[PDB]
Amino acid sequence: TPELALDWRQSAEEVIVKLRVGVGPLQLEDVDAAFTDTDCVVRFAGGQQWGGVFYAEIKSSCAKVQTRKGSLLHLTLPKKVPMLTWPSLLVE
Repeated sequence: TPELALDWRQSAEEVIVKLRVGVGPLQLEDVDAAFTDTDCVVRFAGGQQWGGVFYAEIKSSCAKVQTRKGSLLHLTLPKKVPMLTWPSLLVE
């Protein structure tokens, strides 16, 4: 979680997005994440919104957790497609 920008990761295990909120007050709305059996949306309280797109399956990856508490917005995303090369970090 850098003090320069934002920390995210994708690994064979999980998609992590940690976003720092400078959008004034932190409200529960501060991540709007839409996850479908074939797609995903990550939304920041402002305009920092990311996602992914799948053709199939993902309702296990529809399982998502996000942390808010301060300056950190954290999505724990179960593995979408492990060892498979994605078109982009966020594909939406």
